[PDB]
Amino acid sequence: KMLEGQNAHFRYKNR
Amino acid sequence: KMLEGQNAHFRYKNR
Amino acid sequence: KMLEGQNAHFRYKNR
Amino acid sequence: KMLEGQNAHFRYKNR
Amino acid sequence: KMLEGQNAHFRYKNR
Amino acid sequence: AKYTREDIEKLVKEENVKYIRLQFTDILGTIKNVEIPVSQLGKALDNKVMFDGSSIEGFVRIEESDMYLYPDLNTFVIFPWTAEKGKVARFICDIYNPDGTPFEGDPRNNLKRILKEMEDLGFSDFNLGPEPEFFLFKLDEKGEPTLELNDKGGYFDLAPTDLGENCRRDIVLELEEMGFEIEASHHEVAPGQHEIDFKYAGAVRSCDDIQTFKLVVKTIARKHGLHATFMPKPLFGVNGSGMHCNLSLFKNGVNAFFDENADLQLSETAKHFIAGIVKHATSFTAVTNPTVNSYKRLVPGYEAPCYVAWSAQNRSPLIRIPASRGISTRVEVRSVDPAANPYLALSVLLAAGLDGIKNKLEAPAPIDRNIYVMSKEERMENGIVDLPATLAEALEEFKSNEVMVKALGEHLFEHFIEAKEIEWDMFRTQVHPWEREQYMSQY
Amino acid sequence: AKYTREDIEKLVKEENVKYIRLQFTDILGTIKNVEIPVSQLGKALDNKVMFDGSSIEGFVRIEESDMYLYPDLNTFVIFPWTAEKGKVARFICDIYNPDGTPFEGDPRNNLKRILKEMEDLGFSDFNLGPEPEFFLFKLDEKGEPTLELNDKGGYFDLAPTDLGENCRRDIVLELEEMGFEIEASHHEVAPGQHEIDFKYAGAVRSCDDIQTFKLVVKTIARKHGLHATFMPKPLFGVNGSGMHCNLSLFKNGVNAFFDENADLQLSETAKHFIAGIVKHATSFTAVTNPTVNSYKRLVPGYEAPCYVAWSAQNRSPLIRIPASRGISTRVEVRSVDPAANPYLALSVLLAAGLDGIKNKLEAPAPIDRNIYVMSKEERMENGIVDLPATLAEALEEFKSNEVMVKALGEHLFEHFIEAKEIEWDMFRTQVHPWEREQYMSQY
Amino acid sequence: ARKHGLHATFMPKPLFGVNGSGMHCNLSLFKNGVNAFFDENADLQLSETAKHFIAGIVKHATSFTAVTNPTVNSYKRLVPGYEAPCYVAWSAQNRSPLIRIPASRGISTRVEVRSVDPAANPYLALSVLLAAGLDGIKNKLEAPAPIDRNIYVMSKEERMENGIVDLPATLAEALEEFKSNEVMVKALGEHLFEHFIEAKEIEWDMFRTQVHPWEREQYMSQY
Ligand SMILES: [Mg+2]
Ligand SMILES: [Mg+2]
Ligand SMILES: [Mg+2]
Ligand SMILES: [Mg+2]
Ligand SMILES: [Mg+2]
Ligand SMILES: [Mg+2]
Ligand SMILES: [Mg+2]
Ligand SMILES: [Mg+2]
Repeated sequence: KMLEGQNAHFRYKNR
Repeated sequence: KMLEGQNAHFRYKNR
Repeated sequence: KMLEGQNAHFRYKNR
Repeated sequence: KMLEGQNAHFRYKNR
Repeated sequence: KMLEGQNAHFRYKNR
Repeated sequence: AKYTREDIEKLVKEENVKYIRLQFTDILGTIKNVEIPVSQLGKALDNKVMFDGSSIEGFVRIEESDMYLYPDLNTFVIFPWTAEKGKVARFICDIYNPDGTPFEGDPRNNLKRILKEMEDLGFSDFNLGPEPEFFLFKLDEKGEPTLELNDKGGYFDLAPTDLGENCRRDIVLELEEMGFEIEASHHEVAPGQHEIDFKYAGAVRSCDDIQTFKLVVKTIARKHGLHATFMPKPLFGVNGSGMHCNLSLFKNGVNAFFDENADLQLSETAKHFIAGIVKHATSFTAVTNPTVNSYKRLVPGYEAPCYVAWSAQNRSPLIRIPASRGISTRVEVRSVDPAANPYLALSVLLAAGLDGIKNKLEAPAPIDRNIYVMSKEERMENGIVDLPATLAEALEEFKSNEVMVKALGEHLFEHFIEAKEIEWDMFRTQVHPWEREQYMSQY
Repeated sequence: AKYTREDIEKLVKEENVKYIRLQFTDILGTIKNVEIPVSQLGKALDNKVMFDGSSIEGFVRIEESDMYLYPDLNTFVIFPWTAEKGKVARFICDIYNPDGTPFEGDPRNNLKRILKEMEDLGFSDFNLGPEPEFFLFKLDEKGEPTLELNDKGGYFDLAPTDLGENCRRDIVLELEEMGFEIEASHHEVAPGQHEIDFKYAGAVRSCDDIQTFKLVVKTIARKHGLHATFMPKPLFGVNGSGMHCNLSLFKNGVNAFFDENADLQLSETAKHFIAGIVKHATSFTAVTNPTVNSYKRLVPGYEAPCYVAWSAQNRSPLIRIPASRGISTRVEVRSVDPAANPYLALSVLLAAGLDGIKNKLEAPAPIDRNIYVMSKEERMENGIVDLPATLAEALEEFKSNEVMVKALGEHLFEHFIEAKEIEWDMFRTQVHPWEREQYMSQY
Repeated sequence: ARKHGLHATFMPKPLFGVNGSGMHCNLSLFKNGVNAFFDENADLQLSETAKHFIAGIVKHATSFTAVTNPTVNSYKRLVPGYEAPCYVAWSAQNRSPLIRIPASRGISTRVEVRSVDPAANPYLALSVLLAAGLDGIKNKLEAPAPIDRNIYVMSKEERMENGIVDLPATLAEALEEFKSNEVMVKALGEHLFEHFIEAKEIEWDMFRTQVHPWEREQYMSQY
């Protein structure tokens, strides 16, 4: 889930 | 791992 | 002169 | 050169 | 491969 | 065999054939042909027609090199969609150097040349049962592939009777009219993914099938307005097209990996065969997953294998043993995608198979436990190495494993690395939109 | 120093400042700020404004953590284009752990600690006179960045420059009204390209400008209808933006690299230096050439280096010894691209230099013929190791060497590989438009 | 072609960047039902009639190019590396030799001249080949060193060190290399000739004076 948040984190830096 | 492709495996199954 | 005929003869062949 | 050979080859099987 | 920089340099100088 | 000189020739005239294609398959794994008029059929059968057989080297051909064209009579088939004034047939062909000696570097001939070795080892038939998958996209007024999938189905759906499978059938119903024995069809995990599986047959009789397949699929899809595509992972986010390969060594009409009173009824032949496979799995990757996109399939989460392990009830294993045994007892290599030269695959796949049975290599502990739940460090604490992550990682592992090299040939080897160092060579000097959206506002 | 407390304070009252922005720099480099009002200038100077600090670990912030902001009084500056309802100032800041101690991790204070190490070795300074290159693209009605260059000029061009010069002057005649000492500006190789170069400076003092620059360039370019971008290689086939880093070590107020009656007027001080920068050029590239696109720049051709070696006359050298000497004697590291964190670059660069000077490594044979005529074999023959081919191989080697990891330091190192393998897997799991145009109709 | 709404043009290099069309010629001589180029006991199974004929084409090759490749466009197909045979040399192999000796023997034994293109005049073209193909059979000419290594990877200057001279570069570079060769002249017809030499120069002098937009992308703006 950090992995979802991190995942989440990752959708607005890699875009 | 599997939770991202399954996470995808599911996204289209549920749209 | 033929030069203007040739010339006119050429403008076809070359277009 | 062959490279332009293989070049003019590799702009057709790579497009 | 100054030829590619020149290839870099010349594709421009010329298009 | 199946057909004779006489059979072929009377068939053509009783059925009215007016045009003959002489089919072979290039290294990159594209199906090529050189076309002749029914008139020339004979000089064709006399194995006399010639050509520039550097058409095989693909796009790393460098020297018009003459080559003959020996058709295999039994690979004969007329095409139905035609008949428009002359039905048009086709044969497959063994390429032969200028001197009656097979062309060493012909994809096809290589499989037969790999097949010889097996006989000397004793197995009578090496069989393959393909499960090849595909997307049908939609075309436009112009007639151009688009990104519009065909359907909005998923695993095994009953796609209403007009748009989803109305194409799936049309294909399946036609291949029978061409002499294929389709075991069946369904749908696949993704929106627009399909699959039709066919019976098994000798490596060479099945690669043919494969080639043929891809073709017909593609010619009946346009007939319906869509674009067929067997490309590995066309759409990001969505599952890919794999082309699993079920193998099974034989010994004078009997299945080899079968052992009734044994560990999972698995002979010490298959325990060794699975071993050769498990061994060169990372080396033979560049050939079974041969292009720059085959590797945006090999990522975890889509069912496709990413690790080197063998079980029979598992996540995403690089190997799979279909439960049923008997003559059916068969290994299932699931990392093979439909955009790899079927021919070279059987080869490197039937090759690592023979490297084990021979040196008598030893099967490892079948993975049933949690392979996905660990890291590449913790799994590194086991015999579970990763499958490459790019074509380049995959080419390195290939030039190193000696037995792999010897499976293609000094020739089919060289040009292959060649055409592939270039394919990789261009996809990485390029600049893809992706790179530009990140780094244009940020950097 | 330069500005004093009562000094700032009078500049604000007289200049009428209504908004102070506390700049620091993140790990990926991004110059972020924390904006406060002139009303709070006091608690800002007192080094007492706290803030969630993991804003530095970038898109790999795990935990919110309170940190302080110790503003350098000299990095002070007011903004002119924001000159209306109270101009709007900005400082640059030393992030510090909560207790009192500097933040181990702060990109910046990491150069100061790789700088302490310098003194402990005897040197007095360090100097960086960077030449940073940049494309200027046009925006649209909407205001979006397009792919239309601002001009069509070329190397040092004139009349064509005017459309991008009309800006290149605007950019360059504002930085003067900002305190800069810009050596000079010309126009770069491909269209739309441009480059301004400023006066050398001490490591921190300079990178401070690096940041600033990248920002005033974009501020002024947008205020013209175009979008300044610093992508290493934004357009394919066209030349990439670079950002050469001319270095030079001092030791007691005097150029340590200078030596009159010496082979190339070079000291046995600059040799061990060149020697070190040749001894981690492949293991500090992850840092210097840190993004995925920075490796579409390093393709042989467009003047970009591709192989490790040095000279004072060469096509694309990894090192480059400017000819001018004396207090100008310098080593030019040309691989560094403007998509590299100023701060962390100077770190691996002054650390790979000071591991030579100490260990006394001995520099190699400077080149003159061609490192482009001998393949990857005839090159990996004489200490000519090609720079990495992808961010990923670029990381592979970065981890592989101790001297570097100690150069950032556990926390910085770890979050970086961490922040960077992520960047890689996306781009690696992604399917691009190219991969598609290729395989859709071939497969 | 039209019938199916398309256009078909045998033009040498219609599109740049793209391969041109090469109308290759396979040549073989007989003397009484039996292929003369052929020879049981011999190297490359090649009769002397052949090496003799070969040296022929290899000599005059540079010359009859004005007649085997007569268009202004034809010189833009023969650029390096598109398989176009840019150099005068014979082989049974190589990137793109001017003469390719197939592998079939028996009666197919033959000489392929790939210089020739679809926008040639079949008949004239042909009389000039049979032409240099015979100067050689008659004056017993000495064939040269077949192409091994490969000459593409060489300067125009190390090649020049072998009997290797390039092909004409322009339709103008040709014509003159045609006029100065006594055997194409007498080869064609002193009439077919005055009207060919001429018919083309005029062609050339019409290409030569126009102002091709190319120059404009190039000069209109910069200068
Ligand atoms: Mg070759
Ligand atoms: Mg299936
Ligand atoms: Mg399967
Ligand atoms: Mg410079
Ligand atoms: Mg410069
Ligand atoms: Mg030919
Ligand atoms: Mg005689
Ligand atoms: Mg004369």
